[PDB]
Amino acid sequence: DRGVNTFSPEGRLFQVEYAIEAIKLGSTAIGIQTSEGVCLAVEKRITSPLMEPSSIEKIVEIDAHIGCAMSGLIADAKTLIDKARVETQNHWFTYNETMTVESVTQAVSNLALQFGEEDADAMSRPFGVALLFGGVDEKGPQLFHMDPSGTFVQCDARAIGSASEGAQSSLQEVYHKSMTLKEAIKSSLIILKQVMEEKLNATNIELATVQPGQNFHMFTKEELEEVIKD
Amino acid sequence: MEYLIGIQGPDYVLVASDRVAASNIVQMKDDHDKMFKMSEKILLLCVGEAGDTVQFAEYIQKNVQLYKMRNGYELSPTAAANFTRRNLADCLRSRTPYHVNLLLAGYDEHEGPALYYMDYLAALAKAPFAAHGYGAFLTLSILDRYYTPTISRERAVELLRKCLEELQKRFILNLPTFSVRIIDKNGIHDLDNISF
Amino acid sequence: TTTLAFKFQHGVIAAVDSRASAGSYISALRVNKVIEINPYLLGTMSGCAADCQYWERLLAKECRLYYLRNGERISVSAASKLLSNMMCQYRGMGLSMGSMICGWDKKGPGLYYVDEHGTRLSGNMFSTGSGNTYAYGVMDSGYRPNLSPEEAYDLGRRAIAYATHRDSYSGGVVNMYHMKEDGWVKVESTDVSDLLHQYREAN
Amino acid sequence: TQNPMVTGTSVLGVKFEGGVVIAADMLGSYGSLARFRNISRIMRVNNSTMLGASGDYADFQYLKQVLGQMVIDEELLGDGHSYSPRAIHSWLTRAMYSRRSKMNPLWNTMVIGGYADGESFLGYVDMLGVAYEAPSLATGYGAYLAQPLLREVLEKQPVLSQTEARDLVERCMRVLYYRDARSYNRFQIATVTEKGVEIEGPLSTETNWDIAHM
Amino acid sequence: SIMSYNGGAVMAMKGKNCVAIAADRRFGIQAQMVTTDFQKIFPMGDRLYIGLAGLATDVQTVAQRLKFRLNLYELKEGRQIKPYTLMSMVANLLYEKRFGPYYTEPVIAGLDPKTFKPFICSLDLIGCPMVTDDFVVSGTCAEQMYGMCESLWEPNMDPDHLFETISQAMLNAVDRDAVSGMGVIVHIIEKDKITTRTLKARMD
Amino acid sequence: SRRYDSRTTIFSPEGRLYQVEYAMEAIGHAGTCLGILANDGVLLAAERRNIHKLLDEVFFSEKIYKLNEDMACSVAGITSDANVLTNELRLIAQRYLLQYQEPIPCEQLVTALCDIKQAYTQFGGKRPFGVSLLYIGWDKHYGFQLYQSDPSGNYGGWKATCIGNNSAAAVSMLKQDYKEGEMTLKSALALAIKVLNKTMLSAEKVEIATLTRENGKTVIRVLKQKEVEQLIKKHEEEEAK
Amino acid sequence: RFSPYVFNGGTILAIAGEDFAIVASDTRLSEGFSIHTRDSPKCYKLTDKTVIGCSGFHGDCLTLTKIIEARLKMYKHSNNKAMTTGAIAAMLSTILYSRRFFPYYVYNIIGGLDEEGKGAVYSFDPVGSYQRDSFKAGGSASAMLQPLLDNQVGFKNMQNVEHVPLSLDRAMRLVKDVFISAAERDVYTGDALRICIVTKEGIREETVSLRKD
Amino acid sequence: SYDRAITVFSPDGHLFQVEYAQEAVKKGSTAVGVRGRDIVVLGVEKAKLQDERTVRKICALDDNVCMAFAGLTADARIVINRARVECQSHRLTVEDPVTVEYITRYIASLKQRYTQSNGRRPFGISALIVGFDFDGTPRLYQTDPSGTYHAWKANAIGRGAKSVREFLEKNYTDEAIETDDLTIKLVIKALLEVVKNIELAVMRRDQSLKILNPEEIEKYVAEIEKE
Amino acid sequence: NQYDNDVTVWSPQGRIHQIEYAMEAVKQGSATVGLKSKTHAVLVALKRAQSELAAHQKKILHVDNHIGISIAGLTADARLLCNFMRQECLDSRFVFDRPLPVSRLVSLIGSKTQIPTQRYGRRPYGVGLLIAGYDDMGPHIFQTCPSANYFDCRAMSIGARSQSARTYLERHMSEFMECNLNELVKHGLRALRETLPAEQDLTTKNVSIGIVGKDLEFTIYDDDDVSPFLEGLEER
Ligand SMILES: *[B]([O])([O])[C]([C]C1=[C][C]=[C]C([C][C])=[C]1)[N]C(=O)[C]([C]C1=[C][C]=[C][C]=[C]1)[N]C(=O)C1=N[C]=[C]N=[C]1
Repeated sequence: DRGVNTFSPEGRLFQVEYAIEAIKLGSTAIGIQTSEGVCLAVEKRITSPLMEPSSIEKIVEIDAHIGCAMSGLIADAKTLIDKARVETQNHWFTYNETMTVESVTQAVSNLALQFGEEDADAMSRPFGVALLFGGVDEKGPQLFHMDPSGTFVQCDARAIGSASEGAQSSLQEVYHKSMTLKEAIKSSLIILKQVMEEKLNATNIELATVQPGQNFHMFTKEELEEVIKD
Repeated sequence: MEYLIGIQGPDYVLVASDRVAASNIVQMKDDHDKMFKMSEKILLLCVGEAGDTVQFAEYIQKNVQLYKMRNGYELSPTAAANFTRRNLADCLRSRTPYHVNLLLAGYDEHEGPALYYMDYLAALAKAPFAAHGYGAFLTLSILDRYYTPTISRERAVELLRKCLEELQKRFILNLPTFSVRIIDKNGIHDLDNISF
Repeated sequence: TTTLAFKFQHGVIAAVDSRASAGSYISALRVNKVIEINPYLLGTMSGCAADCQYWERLLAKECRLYYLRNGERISVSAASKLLSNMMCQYRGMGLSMGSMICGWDKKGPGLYYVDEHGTRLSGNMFSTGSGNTYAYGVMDSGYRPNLSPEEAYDLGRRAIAYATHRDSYSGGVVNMYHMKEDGWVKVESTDVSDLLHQYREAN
Repeated sequence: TQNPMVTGTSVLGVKFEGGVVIAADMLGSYGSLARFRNISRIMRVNNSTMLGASGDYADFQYLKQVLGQMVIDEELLGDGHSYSPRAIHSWLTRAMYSRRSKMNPLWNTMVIGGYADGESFLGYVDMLGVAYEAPSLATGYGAYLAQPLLREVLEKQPVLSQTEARDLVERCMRVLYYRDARSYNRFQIATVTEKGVEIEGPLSTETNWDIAHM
Repeated sequence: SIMSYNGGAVMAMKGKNCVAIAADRRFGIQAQMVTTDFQKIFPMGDRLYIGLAGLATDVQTVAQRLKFRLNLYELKEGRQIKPYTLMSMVANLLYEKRFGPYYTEPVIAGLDPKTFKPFICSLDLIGCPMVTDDFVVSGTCAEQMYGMCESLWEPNMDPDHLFETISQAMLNAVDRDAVSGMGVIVHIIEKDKITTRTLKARMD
Repeated sequence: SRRYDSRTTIFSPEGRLYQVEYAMEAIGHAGTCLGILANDGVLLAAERRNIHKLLDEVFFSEKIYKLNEDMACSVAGITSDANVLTNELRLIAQRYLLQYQEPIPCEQLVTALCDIKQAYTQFGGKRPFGVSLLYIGWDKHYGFQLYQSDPSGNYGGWKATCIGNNSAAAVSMLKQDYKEGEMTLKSALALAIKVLNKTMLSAEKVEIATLTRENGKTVIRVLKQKEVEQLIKKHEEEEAK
Repeated sequence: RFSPYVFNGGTILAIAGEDFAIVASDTRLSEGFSIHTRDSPKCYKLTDKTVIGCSGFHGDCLTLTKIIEARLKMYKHSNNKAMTTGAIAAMLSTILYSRRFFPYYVYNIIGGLDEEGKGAVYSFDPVGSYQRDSFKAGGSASAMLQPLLDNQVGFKNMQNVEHVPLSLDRAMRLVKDVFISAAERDVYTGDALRICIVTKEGIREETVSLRKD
Repeated sequence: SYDRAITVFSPDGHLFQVEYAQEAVKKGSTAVGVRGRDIVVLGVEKAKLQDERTVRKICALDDNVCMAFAGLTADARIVINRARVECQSHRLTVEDPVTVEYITRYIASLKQRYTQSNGRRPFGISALIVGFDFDGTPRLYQTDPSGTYHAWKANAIGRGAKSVREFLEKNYTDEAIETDDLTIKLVIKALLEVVKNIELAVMRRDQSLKILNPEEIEKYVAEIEKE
Repeated sequence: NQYDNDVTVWSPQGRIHQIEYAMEAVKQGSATVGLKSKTHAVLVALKRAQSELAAHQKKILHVDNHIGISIAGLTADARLLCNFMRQECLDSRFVFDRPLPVSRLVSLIGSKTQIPTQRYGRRPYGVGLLIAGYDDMGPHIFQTCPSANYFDCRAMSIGARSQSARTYLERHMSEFMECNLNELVKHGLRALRETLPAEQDLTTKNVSIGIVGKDLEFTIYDDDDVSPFLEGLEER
């Protein structure tokens, strides 16, 4: 055995390397940042008709102007989502204002290499999750990616999960910086339909759009049906 | 300042409490309930300092409820009175003592009706009848005079009315209405409020 | 201070005074003594100004955090119970705060009186502050559960107005809110001496 | 220290053209008793700064220990950086305020004199963390007797020579010896210039008692 | 005084081959009487009893915390406790609270496991053991009790003589104490039996 | 440090807790110990392993422990581990009594110790307690009761059960001769000896105890060697006939 | 018994205008009947659009000032932007209430620009209650200047009067005249008036003189 | 204190201690939960010398919510008791009875924490949490050693969960939901596919948790053979 | 084999393999260059993009008004070290009301990062920094590593292909002290571009600059703010 804080001969912590591999097992999710707002879409990956599709919440609201897409170990993500919601409200309390998308992404990111055995108070291992933070602030619509290494970057378009390689390839061929939010939603749905084993439907996937003056919105089944129609 | 009364019969316990929630010189509420059901056959009537009372009574309630969930059966009025005492007496020498004066009424399937008196100091006494507050000074002697251990519930209700009528005639505090309840083999029964 | 709130046929009326004082000096002629926690939940303030502002802003933060966690608004009973538990933790610390948690939830209109002692009362009529007795007198006299929204606005307006007249620690303006089924509406922010002068000139 | 034991009276200070001069009697009093008539109440902090202290002597000695070590600590590095008089004044303000906030004050009122980069420095710090800079300072009873004489001269002539400043301080010590019932005719004059800190002592001001024959 | 908030009195007396323990039955707060049947003497063994006067919460608390330690002791030891050893158990329990004590002054009355030698003692509120060969008193009427005991007590009293003596010393003492009374209970502890009696006492 | 760690609180590839399973093996090597519930009482019958001629026999028992006024227990496993657990059982029973001023109901005392045993399987990095217990008792809720708990912190109520050596054979033997609801302390004591005879018979090699209700008070009594001898010869006679 | 507080006096005042905010103070520092220094201005620059006036116990003034200074740097590092006037006000309330049981004996008046470029004034009590104001006075002569601000700047008690909003020139003249009256009647106010003007262009400082006694 | 990382990532991205905890769930007795309109039912499969009362796997958490489990029984007791405490601690803090989602989210959070904190191994249990909310809405949730949770129309956990899930997927119809006795019959029929070997309890909206007696169970078992 | 696992284990060669493995993190981060003149300290770094759609990661961060840094390695450890530096700087201005002398800050980093190299279950920092500062001793360029050792530098380069950049800094070393700001920054850009592939050049998207000196507080130039400096580059 070796410690959770052991470096590989290449300069990377073995536990962080393996946590990234866990994300390759999670549901595929896409985010697209547009001048008119950020779009978030995720496959639920339902395994039984008996399972309530509403009980799978892979797109969450952090605050009115920020949303989050997750992949990997769904239970590890629930802890970081709560840490993000608490953060925004402690900032609202102290400073009477909203946080930037980057500030929230950075706050969640600080908890990444906060794991260990000896000399600790007390996480044993990293979080096996990847997050996409899509929201709007004074800098306009912003979309951020974060992985178990605590590395966060700003993205025009990003895909995470099992079919990350393929979905990003498709995103690259269709993304333009001037693309409308209507075209952003369509591309994400077409790319999501392509990568999933099961057929796409209004009760099979989740879609959320954050636009200035409209706030964070989670698309209804009736809204998802109208989008899938086109 | 508040009023609690209990009269225990051969097979029941009758209890009453004022309905005033007061602050300073104003009567903020006329319909305030001071009894807390702990079990199906146990009531905790609690009087005292501003916050202390709801805080203490509800902590005991939730723990008596946790016992029911944990074990499948409820605490007896005796075990519930002694558990109330252990917590109050344990806070006595602590930074946060509770200024609560309470009465615990209840009916046990094996031991029958029981009425307990507890000091704010957490002295526990089993009494055939009891009263808390300044009103107890004007009514304990009425109860001494007419109370008998074979007192029927209909007769105890009449004896209770005489104690409450005495508070209207001589008590300087305006205690207009009172909550009335009987605990028996079939549980807690809400009776009509004694009003003036 | 003089805060008042009363349930009636058309919802809950909540009116506050606007005076802050330091001894006999008036530190602020107009201060907002109502925290708008959300479109359906308000809080009135009386007592120590810092305690009122900080503690009610802490309830608001916890209410907002509840909505993010559950996707539903907090109930009036949970928000009032939350505030009294905060007060309870600081028992004997010298906090001074009198508030009424007014709102509308799955169980209709809600009005609770919460105190620095941890008092938590549900009721259909309360009044807090150094001028509460004057407000109770006027309010009690003209209150009927079947009051028009405009008739209730006069009862709440006059109750605060007469309390600023007799209570030296009350004055400024009346800030009045009407709690309806689909949220509150700030009715008015009216100068109390202008009201008192209007009532004097009507004699 | 909630109750001081051996205390020092006024500490004087005035900046001149090219440095600062600070003065203090060498007395430690136990109430009215002149118990120690030959203790130094002035300290050379480093080459640019000097501190004089009023109030409790055991607390002054403690600060002299803490400061003295900080200087030694710095000098081991030898990195071309040293505490300016202003930095010692800033540290000492934080030190007094911190102890005051724990309800355990260091019972002192001090005067810090300095000379760094051609600039004269004179700063006051008391047991509560009240700090400020001034062209002249006088602690204790000196704020009532000596500060009016320092300010009177500095009103006529704001820039004083090292000699004028020195004679003004000797005139102030003579007044303090006559009027302060907790003073002694034994004192020190410390001066900080381009050359560095120079503490002189024991000094005494000549007294005139011809008014006895009036 | 804290000890006078509840009132009450407790007493123990030696006999030739028997021991007696008595207490009043009032439970009252200040000048108001609450109940007339408050228990102040608790069995600790077959022939061993402890009586507690003072603050009613601490009378109940000390008796309960003492019964906890006693039960554990008899389980580990496999024997009923000796009277002297119970005194040392109470002294240690009370002394643990030396700088914030329980407001109770115990009195112990029992018979040595040699099924004979009577034992009486008392402890102050901070657990100072005091064994006597005659009587021990504790209460708001300790001055009255000492007067009655000093005058009435005789050395080798028969159980019947012991009963009349401890009964008369309790009744006459608590009849001069405003906050003691409402009846008297007496236990006569012999090798063969325990006799418990409630006396016909004043009710004011 | 990581090198020397035994990893006592971790799952094996099939979802097994190996230290817990190895603790049970220890109990199989301990002396046979059986419990039988009856209508008029409940009993404990255990094999004595301290059976040497030069032993003093100072205590009233070897494996039987009084816990409460209404409860007793017997052990099978590491005796020093069993001393810890029985002492803790006595403290839990007194903490309940101090608080409620009523004796702890039987099942509650068993669950409380089982929560300590379970904690040794989930955290701390310590080995578990190598003991299984058989508890006998009386309470105002379920009357005469018989429990069993193993090193895992798992427990159960029984009408007859066995732990220790040849436990399996004794449970199959008790399964055949146990007449649910029609059992009395007299017939159950006959069954206790009948079982121990096959799973092992001097009164020096056996140790019996009974829990009964006399005058509204519980009576716990370890039977004398002569009493046990009379019970063994009453069975020795029936076996020959 | 040792008292951790002392009253060092001084007056602060702020006015919020259409496109400006003035924060002003005297330069006197005292204790008892003594003057510590005559050059102790109570204005502290926090950002290029936020100034603060602090008055009361000087030990607490110096400390709360260094804490505010440190917290802004911390916020800039964390958010890669300067704190707005509103965020500094909201934060100061939490810092002041962090000492609810051992207060900072400081009267604070923040003055600067809001996110629309308009004048913003936030006034506080030692324990952290605050509000946005059109104008406010604090410190030793607070009660002398506040009624005149209410009258001349708020137009109170004046019927048939044209409500002309104050200009920077007119407000500067009023600050200079109120500190002259404060220095005439309040023993703790004097020596000089330090005025901070906040506009889109930044901060300017002006120093007019007051009575030396 | 024992600060050893027990649950860590394996090179292929697995949390081996959680998968071993799932293997322990798979070995437990079969627990089935079917959500209806007016009643939510829970059923568990079942020695002759053992006391049935002391080995029940359906537990009342509060008055408005209850749960069933599969896996390590001693582990389950610790979770069931920590949930019972949290139900009352929630009534003390907001004076509002716990929603069936709240306590499920609570149990799930507790479970997740044991997969990410030092010195502890995960809980070797899965749970089926049923109950009616304050607005009378019927709920059925499911937790697992990893900490994940979801709602279900019907679900099964333990020894033979795959075959009972396959039966419930093909047999959960609106017709079976229609009668309250038809919802009860679905649970018994689903358990009969694996199995005095059934334990059955029902929670009808405002009424208490009713644990059906063996004769009452046999009343429904007789009609199953007839149909 | 066995001497790889923990930082407390010395190999039979008198080496600590965990420290050496942590240094491999620095060599794998993208190139950064720091250099100084008589009045200024410059940080020039290459920003990698994780895809065309993703942005170029922030390689240069603010520490105080007189100190700025450029990172190479574990970005989470770089944030940890940045906040320690920012805080140590805050403490010095709070206590002394003067900037923390740059060499003193660097000693605290060496003292702080050595602690986990000698404690079981602990690991070194997987971050290497280039520190740009200005104080009473003029401008400074410092280098810190996952081994708690630190260096006072005239110029320096850490990261992927940093050997190529080091060679340019050594050859042009003599010109740096008398350099003006435009020329000193251009020297930094040329060393940075030597690491870059033959097919790749500098860009107003992948270039990041940080400048601190005699009159300038630490300032970070990133995209169009970087353009004036790149407008002087002329070859290879
Ligand atoms: B009221 O008189 O109770 C009023 C309540 C108040 C004041 C300001 C702000 C709010 C909510 C944001 C509420 N309280 C005061 O006027 C108190 C004095 C008081 C207290 C109790 C009874 C009568 C009067 N004043 C202050 O707390 C205060 N005054 C000046 C500066 N800071 C605080």
